[PDB]
Amino acid sequence: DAFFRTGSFRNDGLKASDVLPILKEKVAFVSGGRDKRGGPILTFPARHDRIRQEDLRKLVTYLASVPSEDVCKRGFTVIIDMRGSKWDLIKPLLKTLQEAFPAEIHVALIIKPSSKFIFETSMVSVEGLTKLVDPSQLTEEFDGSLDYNHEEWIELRLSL
Repeated sequence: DAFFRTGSFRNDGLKASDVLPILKEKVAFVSGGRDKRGGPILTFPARHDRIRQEDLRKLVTYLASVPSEDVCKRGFTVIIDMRGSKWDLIKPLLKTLQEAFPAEIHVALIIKPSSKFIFETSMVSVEGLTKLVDPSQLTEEFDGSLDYNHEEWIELRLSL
């Protein structure tokens, strides 16, 4: 406590440059898409290289700060694509969000290939997503029409 910083990254003023390697890996992204309530969408697309827990905590802390304060106030819709994956590879993402995500999670929607978290979780089909999110607000992976270029987004964030 005299040399090393420990605990939450909430007040560390993380920038895209602080999380650049994991941003490039596209473990998670904030497309700009909004759910039907007006809340922001945080996406974890289909992943096998093990990631460092601290890198994931920094990533979700940074991504929580991406939407405007008013949009964030409605809480996030988290979309996790589990198609071609397993529960043992999804549960650690939910645990890290519960421990490190500095904003409210309204609901975590898991695309089916249970509910012991502080936020609501729902096992849904890629079509069941459209009940809570308009397809114009969903990216390509979920048969949506929202244009989102992750590499371009990173370059614009680095210019902030």
